[PDB]
Amino acid sequence: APKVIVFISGSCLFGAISRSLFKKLPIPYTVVLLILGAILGVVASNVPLVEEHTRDVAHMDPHVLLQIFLPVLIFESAFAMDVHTFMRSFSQVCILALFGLVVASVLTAVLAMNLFNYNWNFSEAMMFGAIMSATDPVAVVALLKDLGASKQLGTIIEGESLLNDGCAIVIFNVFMKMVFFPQLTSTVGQNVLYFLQVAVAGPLWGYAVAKVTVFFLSHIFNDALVEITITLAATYLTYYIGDIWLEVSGVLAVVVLGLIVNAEKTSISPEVEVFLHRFWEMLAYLANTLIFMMVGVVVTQKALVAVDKMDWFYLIILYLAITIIAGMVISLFSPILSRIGYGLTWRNAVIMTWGGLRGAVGLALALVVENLAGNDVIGSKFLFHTAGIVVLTLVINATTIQTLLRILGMSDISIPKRLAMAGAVRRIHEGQNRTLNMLKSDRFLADADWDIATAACEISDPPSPREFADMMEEARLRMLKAEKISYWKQFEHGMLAREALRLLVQHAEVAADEKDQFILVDDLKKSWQIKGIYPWLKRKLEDLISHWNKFDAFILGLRMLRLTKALIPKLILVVNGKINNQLSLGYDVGKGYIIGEEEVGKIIDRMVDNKKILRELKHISETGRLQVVKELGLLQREHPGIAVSVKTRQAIRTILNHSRETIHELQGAGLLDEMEAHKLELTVEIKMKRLMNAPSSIPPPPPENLLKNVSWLAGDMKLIDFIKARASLLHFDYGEVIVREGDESDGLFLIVSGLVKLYGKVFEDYLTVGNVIGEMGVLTKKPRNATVTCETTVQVYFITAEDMNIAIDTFTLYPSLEYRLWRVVAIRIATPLIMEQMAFQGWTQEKVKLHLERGYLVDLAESHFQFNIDATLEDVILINGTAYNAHTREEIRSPCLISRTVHKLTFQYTATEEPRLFVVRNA
Amino acid sequence: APKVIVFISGSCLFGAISRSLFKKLPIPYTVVLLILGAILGVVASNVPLVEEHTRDVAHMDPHVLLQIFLPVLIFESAFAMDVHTFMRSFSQVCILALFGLVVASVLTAVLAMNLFNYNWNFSEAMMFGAIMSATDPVAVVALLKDLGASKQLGTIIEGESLLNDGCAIVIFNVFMKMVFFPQLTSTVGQNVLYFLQVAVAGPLWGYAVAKVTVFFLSHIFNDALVEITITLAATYLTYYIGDIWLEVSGVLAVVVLGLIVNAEKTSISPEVEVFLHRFWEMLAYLANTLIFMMVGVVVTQKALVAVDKMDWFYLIILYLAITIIAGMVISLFSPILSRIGYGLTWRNAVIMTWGGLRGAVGLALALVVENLAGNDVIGSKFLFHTAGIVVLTLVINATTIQTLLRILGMSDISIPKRLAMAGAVRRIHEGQNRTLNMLKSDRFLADADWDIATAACEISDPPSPREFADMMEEARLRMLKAEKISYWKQFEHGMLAREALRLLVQHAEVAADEKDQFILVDDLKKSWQIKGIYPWLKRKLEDLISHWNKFDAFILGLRMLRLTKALIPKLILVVNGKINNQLSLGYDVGKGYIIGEEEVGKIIDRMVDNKKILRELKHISETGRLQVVKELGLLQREHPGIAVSVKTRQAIRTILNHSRETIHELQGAGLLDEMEAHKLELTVEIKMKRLMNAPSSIPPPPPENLLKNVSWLAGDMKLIDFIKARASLLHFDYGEVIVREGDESDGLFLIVSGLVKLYGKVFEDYLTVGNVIGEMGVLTKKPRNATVTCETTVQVYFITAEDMNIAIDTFTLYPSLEYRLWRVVAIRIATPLIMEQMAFQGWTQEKVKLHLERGYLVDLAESHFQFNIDATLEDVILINGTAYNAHTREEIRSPCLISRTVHKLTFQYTATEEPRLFVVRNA
Repeated sequence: APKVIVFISGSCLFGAISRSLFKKLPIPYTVVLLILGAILGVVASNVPLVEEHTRDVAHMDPHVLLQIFLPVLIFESAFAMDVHTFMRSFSQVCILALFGLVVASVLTAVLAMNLFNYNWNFSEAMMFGAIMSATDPVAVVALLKDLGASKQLGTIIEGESLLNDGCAIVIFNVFMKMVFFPQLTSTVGQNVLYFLQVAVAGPLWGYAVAKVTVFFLSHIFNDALVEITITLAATYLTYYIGDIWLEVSGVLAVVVLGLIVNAEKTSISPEVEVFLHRFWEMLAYLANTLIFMMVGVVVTQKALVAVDKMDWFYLIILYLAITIIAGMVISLFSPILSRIGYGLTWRNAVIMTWGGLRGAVGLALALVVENLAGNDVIGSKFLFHTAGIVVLTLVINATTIQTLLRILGMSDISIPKRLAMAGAVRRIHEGQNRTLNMLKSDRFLADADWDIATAACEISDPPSPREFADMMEEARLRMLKAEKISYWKQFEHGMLAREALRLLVQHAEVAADEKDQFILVDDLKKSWQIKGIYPWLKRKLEDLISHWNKFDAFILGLRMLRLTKALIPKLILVVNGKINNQLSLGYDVGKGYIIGEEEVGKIIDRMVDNKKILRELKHISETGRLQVVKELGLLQREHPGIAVSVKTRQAIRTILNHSRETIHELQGAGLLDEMEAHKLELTVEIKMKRLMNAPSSIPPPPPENLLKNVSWLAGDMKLIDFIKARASLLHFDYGEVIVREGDESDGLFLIVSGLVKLYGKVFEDYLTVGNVIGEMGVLTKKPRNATVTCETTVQVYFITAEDMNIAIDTFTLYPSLEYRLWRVVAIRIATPLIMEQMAFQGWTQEKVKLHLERGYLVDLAESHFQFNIDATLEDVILINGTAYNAHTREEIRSPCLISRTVHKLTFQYTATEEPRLFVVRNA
Repeated sequence: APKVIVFISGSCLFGAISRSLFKKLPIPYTVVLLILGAILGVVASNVPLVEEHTRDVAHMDPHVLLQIFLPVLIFESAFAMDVHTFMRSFSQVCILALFGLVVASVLTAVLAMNLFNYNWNFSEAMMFGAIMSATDPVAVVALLKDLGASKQLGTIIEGESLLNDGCAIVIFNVFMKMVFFPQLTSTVGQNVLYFLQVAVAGPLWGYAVAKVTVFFLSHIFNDALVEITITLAATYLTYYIGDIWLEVSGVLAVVVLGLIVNAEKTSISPEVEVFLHRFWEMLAYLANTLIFMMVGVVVTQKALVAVDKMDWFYLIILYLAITIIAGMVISLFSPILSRIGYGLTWRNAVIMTWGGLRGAVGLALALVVENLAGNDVIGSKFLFHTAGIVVLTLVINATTIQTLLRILGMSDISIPKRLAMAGAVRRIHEGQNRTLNMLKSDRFLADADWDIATAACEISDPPSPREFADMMEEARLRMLKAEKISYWKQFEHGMLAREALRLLVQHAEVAADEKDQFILVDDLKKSWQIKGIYPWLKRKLEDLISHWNKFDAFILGLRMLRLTKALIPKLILVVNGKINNQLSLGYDVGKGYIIGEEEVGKIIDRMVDNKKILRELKHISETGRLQVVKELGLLQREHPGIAVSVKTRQAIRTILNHSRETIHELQGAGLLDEMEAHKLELTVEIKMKRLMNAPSSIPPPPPENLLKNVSWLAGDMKLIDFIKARASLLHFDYGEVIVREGDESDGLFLIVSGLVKLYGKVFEDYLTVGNVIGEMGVLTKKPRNATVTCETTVQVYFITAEDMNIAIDTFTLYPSLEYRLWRVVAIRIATPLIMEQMAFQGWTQEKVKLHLERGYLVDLAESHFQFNIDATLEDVILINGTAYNAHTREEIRSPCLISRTVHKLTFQYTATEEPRLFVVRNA
C-alpha cells in the first residue's frame, strides 16, 4: 500500500517553517525547500524506512504533473493578475511575448545542440528550450510590491511571464509528443489543423463557457455559496472538456476563463472574489511546495550520480547565455514597440531582462521528461540543468535586483511621499499625545504602569533665473501632489471609478517624471476618443439592415436562419454596451479632471512666491480645462442617448453612495443596530446591482421635459403651465452671436440643444443642454456682461424679462419664484468664496455644496436692515447689498465672505441693491 | 469504468436552481432536491443509459458515508456556532442534551419494538432510535435569524442539536457494530474501556492538538496562507488519528478542535477565520445536496417496492410520537434546570420541542444501514421511514414554526425598533432629497432623465395612577433604549468587548420584557465574582509549593520528574491568565455600565414631565452606580496585580483604537494613499497583537511612582523633586474620618492605597488608588465641603497647602503649576455642563473629553477684564468669577455654560474670585 500522509504533511510543515524564517532575508524561501529535499534524498538512499515513506510521492506518474499540478499553477497565475491593466496593452504585449518566447526558445535549442557534448537532435533541443523559458510572475511581483518599484512595470512583467508560460507549455507538449511517442505521425495538414485548434478553438471555448456562467450568475442575488460552487464547477468542466481533447495545451482555455472571471465585478460579489482568490492561492502554494520537495529529492537521489565537471561548466555557460539572449532580444525588439506606440524605456528594459526568475513550471516539465525517459541519461541531464538554473537564478537575481533597483532609482524616495508620511506621523503623534493626556486624568485608569503606555507611543516610518526654474519645478511638483490628493479624495467619496483613478494617477506620475510637463489634453483624449471605431460602423450597419419575409417564405435545416432575426436586436444592444463602456470612463476622467483642476488652481494661487510662475500655471491649467470642457460638450452633441444613460448612471451612483454614507454615520452614532444597518445596506446593494443592469441607451427627452424639469420651476403645476404658456423657441446657426456685452436684460435663456460659448469680463466658458444663461440680468436688472456665440447649431428656449416679472408678481407663496432664483444665484456665486477662504484639508466640491444646501437665504426685512450676528451659524455670505458696521465703521460690498469676527452690521436701502444674504446655520 | 462527473455536476446545478427558486417560499429547498431525486429514480429504472450514469454514485460504499460525509457535516455544524455562547451555558446544556437524547432514543426504540408488526430485537430498535434522534441546527437557526426571533434561543437550539448529533452517531456506531458484525464480541470490561476511550481520550486528543497548533500559529504574523494550510493539515491529522482508532466515534475529537479554533481570535487573523468558515460551509453544502439526491434516487428505486399501507400508518404514528416524546421530555426536564439555575420558559420550551428538524445525518445513517443490510427488508424499511420523517418534518414544522412564532409573540414588532427604523428612514429620505436637490442644479448632470433618479428614492422598511404606571413603564422602556444606544456607541468606539456588549444587551432586554424591573446590580455581580474560585486556591497552593532539590538528588525513568520543577512556574502563569480572563470582562461590564449611567442621567430628566418618576429613576440608577463602583473598588483592593495588568491593557487598547481612527480620518481626507494607510494599519495591528501577548500579571508600582506620575506633576524634575521633599505619608484604619465638612483647606490629598468614601452636600462617591481630593479647596482657599471616611485601611500622601502655595510661587514658567491645576479642575467641572446642554445624538464621554482637551484656559489679564466673543470658538465655559454684560445687564455666576448668543462681557475684580474661563477654539 502506497504511503503518502507523512510526506505531504511534512512538506506542508517545512513550507510553513521556511516561509516564516525567510521573511526578512533577501533570497526566496523556496530554495530552502529544495535544500531540505536534498537532505531527504541522501537519508532515503541509506535508511530503507525513509525510502519506503518517500518513494511513493517522490517518483510520481508524469500524468499527475501534466494534469493536476500544471493546470492549477497556470490558472492561479492567470487569476491573480489584474486583467484590466493587462487589457490596455493586451495585443501588443501578446505579440511581443509570443515572438520573444519563440526566438529565445529557438536560440537556446540551437545552443543546446551545438555547445554541449551530448548527442541531442532538434526535437530534443526545443524541448530543452521550452523547459528553460517558463519564468515566474509571483516572485518578481512580490519583490516589486515589497520595495514598491512600480505598478506598470509589475503588471507588464506579470503579463509577459504568463504568456511565456502558456506558449512554453504548448511547445513542450508538441515536442514531447514528437520525441517520446515517435509512432504518432502527422502530416502538414494535421499539424496546421492542430495548431488552429490550439490557438482558436481553445480560448473560444473558454470564453463561451465563461460568458454563459456569468449570464447564469447574473440571475442570483445575495447568495455566496451558489456563486462559489457554480464558478468552481464551471472551472472544472472547462478544464475537463479542454483536456480530453487538446491534452495539456487545453490549459489555455481555463486561462482565458480566469481572465473573464477576473474582469466582471457586477454579477459576482466581492466576498466571492476574495474567497476564490484565496482558494486558488492556497492550491498553488501546495502544488509549488510539493514540486520543489520532489525535485530536490529526485535530483539528489539519482540525478547527481551521472554528472561530470563539464556539466557544471555547461551549466554556468547556459546561465550566462539565457540572460544574454533575453537582453539581446529585448534590446532588439524595443525600437519596434516604441514605433508601434508602446512605451518601453531602457531602464524598464534592463530591469525586465534581469527579472526573469525560473519557477516551478520548468521543474514540473523537467520531472515529466525524467519520468518518461526511464533509464536513459537524458532525463538526468534535463533535471540537473533545470534545477541548476532554478537555484542559480533564485540565488543571484532575486538579490541583485534590489541592487539594480536602488542604483537606477526605479523607486526613489519621493519628497512628496516623504512629506505625506511626515505629516501623517506628526498627526498620529499629536493624537496619541492627546489621548494619553486625556487618559492620565481619568477616574479609573489612574494606577496602571504608564511606562508601557508611553512606550506604546513609538511610531516611526523609514533670485537667479535658474532659481526661478527651480521654483517653477517645485511649484509643478506641488501642483501634481495637489492633483493626486484631489483624485484620491474624489475616489474615496464615490465619484471616480477605479480604472479612471488609475488612469489619472498614471498621467500624474508620468507628468511628474516628464521634463517640466503637465497633464496633456492631447494625451487625455485617448480616454474618450475610442468612441469612433468599428462598433459605430457596425451599429450603423445593424440598424440599417420586406426582403426578410420573402427570405423566410423561401426557407419554408435552414429554418434556424429565422433565429437570425431573433439575433438582430441583441447584437445591437451588445454593441451599445461597448460604446457605453467607452463613454462612461471618458466622463469619469474628463469631469473628474475638471473638478481636480479647480482645486489645484486655488492651491498654487496661495503658495507660489513669484507672480509670474503662478500666472503662467493658471493660464495653462485654465486653457487645458477649457479644452477638456469643449471636447466633452462636442462628445455630448455627437452621441445623445449614451450620454444621457451614463449621466443617469452617475447620478444614481452618487445618490446611492451618499445614502450608504448616511447609513454608516447613523450606525456609528448608535441609533442603528448591526441588523438594521446590514439589512438597509443589503437593500442599497440590491438597488446598486439593479442599476448596473440598466439599459445602456436611453431616448433623448423632448425639450418640453427639459423646460418642465428646471431646478426652480418644479414644485407646482401653475408655474410650469404659465412658463409653457409664455416660452418661445429660437433656432440659431453656426457663427451667430445671440446677445452682446452691455446689452440690457432682454430675458432669460435656456440651452435645450447644442453647445454655446460665453466669453467676456477675459473669462470664458462653454455651456451645454440644461444650462441657464442670464439669471442675474433678469433678477437685478443689470445689463448682461458676457457675449454668447453659437459654437454649433443651437436651439434655445427664450423667456422674456417682462413675462418673468409678471410671473414673479403673480406667485407670492413661501417658495417664491424670486426667492428660489435668488437662492440659486446665491449658492452659485458663494461657492468660490468658500473655496478660496476655507481651503483646508478635507473639503471637496460635493461636501461644500451639501453644506451650502443646508443653509438658506435670510430675509432682512424682519431685522430692520440690521442683521444679528451669532456664533451658532458656521458661515454667512453677503450676496447682494452693502453692509456697514458702526463699530470701526467697516464698509463691505457684495460679493464678499465676511470674517467670523464681524459683529452686528446695518444696511442702507437703495434702489439698486436690495439687501440679500446667505447663511449656513449649524444643526 | 465508473462514471461520476454527470451526477455530481447535475446535482450541483440542481442545488443552485432549487436554492434560488425557494428563497421566498416557506418550505426549505432541500425537499425539492429529494423530489428531483425521486424523478431520477423512475427514469433510471426504465432507460439503461440513465441507470448506467447514476448507479455508480447512487449506490456508494457505506464507508464513504461513514468516513467522508459525516465528519464533514458534524465538523461544520460544530464550527459554525459561537463557542463562547455555548460555553456560557455548557453546564446545563451538556447534561440536558445528552440525557434527553438517551431518554428519547430508548423510548423510540421501545416503541419500534412494540408498535410495529416487524420482528425486531433490541439492538436494531436502538439503531432505529439513534437514527431518528439526529436533528439539524442549520435550518432552525436560519429560520430563527430570518424572522429575528431571538439570538439566545437560536444558539441554545444549535448547541443542543450538535450534542444530539454527536451522541446519536456514537450510539448508532455501537449498535451497528452489534448488529451487522455479530462476531465482534466484548465483555463488560471491554465495553467500559471503549466507553472511557470514546468519552475521555477523544476530546482530550482533539484539545491537545488544537492547543499545540494554536501555540504554533502564535509565532506567525502577517501570513495568511501558512495559517490556513496549518489549520487544514491539523484538522485532517486529528481526524485521521481519531478515525483509525475510534472509528466513526472519533468525530468527537475534531468537533472539540473546531470549538477551540472558534474561540481563539488573537493568533488567527479575521481573514483566515472568514476563509475557513466559508470553506467548511461550501464543503457541507456539497455533502448535503449529494446526500439528499442519493436518498431520493435510492428511496424511489428500491425502497418503495416493498411498502404496504400499514407502513404509511406506522409512519404517521411515528411522526406524532417523536414530537410527543420530545415535548414530554422537555416539560419533565424543565423543573430540574430551573432549580439548578437555568432559564427555560414554557414558550421557549414549546418552540424548542417543535423546532426539531431532521436533516442529512439521519439520512446518511439510514443509507449506511441500507447498504450494509443487502437484500433484507430491514434496509428498505429503515430508509423509507427515515425519508418519510424527514419530508414530513420539513413540510410541516418548517412552515408552522412561523405561525407559532407569530402567535406566541417571540419576535413582536418592538416600538423601540419601530422608532429607530422610522428615524433612520426619515434621515435617509432627507439626505436623498438634499443630494437630489444638489445634483439637479449641477453644471454637467443637467440632461439625465430625472424620473429614474426620483424613482431611486423609493426606500421603505416594514393623570390617573394607572396612567402614571403606564407612563413610568414607557419611561423605563425609553431609559433602557438609551442604555442600549449608549452600549452600542461605546462598542463602536472601541471601548467594550463583544462579550461585554452581548452581556449588557442581554441584561437590557431581560429588564425590558420582565415586569417593571431594571438592570440589577445583584444580577450584574456574576460578571466579576467568578474571581474567587478554585483557580485562586490552586494559585495559592502553587506559589506555596530545598525539598525539590533533595528529591532530585535522591532520584540521581524518574529523572524526568525534574521537569516537574520546569512545570512549576508555567501552570502558575496559566492560572494567572484564567484570572485575567475573568477580571477583564468584569471591568468591561462594570466601567461600561457606569458610563452608560452617565448618559441616562443627562437624558431622562429632560424627558419626563412628572418630577416623581424621574426622581425615583435617578435615585435607583444612582444607588446602582454607587454599588457598582464600590464593588469595583473592593475588587481592585482584593487583587492588585491583575487589576493593574487589565488597566494597562485597556489603556493600550484605547490608544491603538484612537490611532486607527486617526489613520482612517487621514486616509479619507486624501492625504494618505492606500499603501501608506495599509502599512501603518499593519504596524498598528502588529502592536495590538503584541499587546494581546502581554503578561497577565504586573507587580504593583510603589507609592513613589504614583506620586511621581501625577497628571500635572510630570514635565520637570524640579517639581517632582520638591514635591517628594515635602510629601508626608499618612496611615488610617477602618472607620476613621480624615476631614469633615466645613473644615479649612489644610492641603491636597493623594490616595495611593485603599478605598475611601467621600460624602457631603446628599452626593457621595468612592475613590481609589490614584485619585486626588481637594484641588478646589487648595486653589480657591474655600473651606472643604465633603467629608471623607475610610472604607478600609488606607495609606495617603498628604501635602500641606502652605507648601503648595510656596511651590506655586516658586515655579512661574509657561506651564505653571497653578495653570495646570486650574485647567484640570476646569475640565473636570466643565464636562457635566456640556453633557447637560449638548445632549445630542453622537457625543460620548471620550469625544467630549478630547474636545475639551483641544481647548485651553484663557487668561483675562490681557483682555482687561473684558472678554471678546467670537464665532470661531465652539464653546466657552465660565469656571471662576462673575460675568456682567452691559447689554441687557446680564449677570452670570460661576459655574455656567453661557449660550452661544452671549456677546462681549466685562468682569469686576474681587478678592474671592479671580476671573478664569475655558474656551474650545476650532481647528
